[PDB]
Amino acid sequence: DNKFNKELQNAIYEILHLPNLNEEQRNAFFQSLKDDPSQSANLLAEAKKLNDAQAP
Amino acid sequence: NKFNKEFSVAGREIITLPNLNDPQKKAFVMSLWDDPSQSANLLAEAKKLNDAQAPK
Repeated sequence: DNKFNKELQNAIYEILHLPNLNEEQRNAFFQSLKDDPSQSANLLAEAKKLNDAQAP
Repeated sequence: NKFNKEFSVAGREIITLPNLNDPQKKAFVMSLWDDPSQSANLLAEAKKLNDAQAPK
């Protein structure tokens, strides 16, 4: 099934857009995605929770 | 240092090309993700495409 690649591309693309991450946080999410791409939906939700809590 | 800097910088430059559409931005970002050493060629290609899709 395509859910795996589809979910991985979504996580990479959205984390790239999250405005309230810093570069070290963004790159840490990117490296986790490379290390375990099966976790991409959870990593996206971590990144988005984190991005929302860091909003101005 | 940063094992993801070349992807992160080029990906940020891809998505800000205002005349590319969403499927195009997504395809260059996934090419960079898989092949960050091609970042300068992929950016050149993305920029060429962007300016060919401007109204002028």
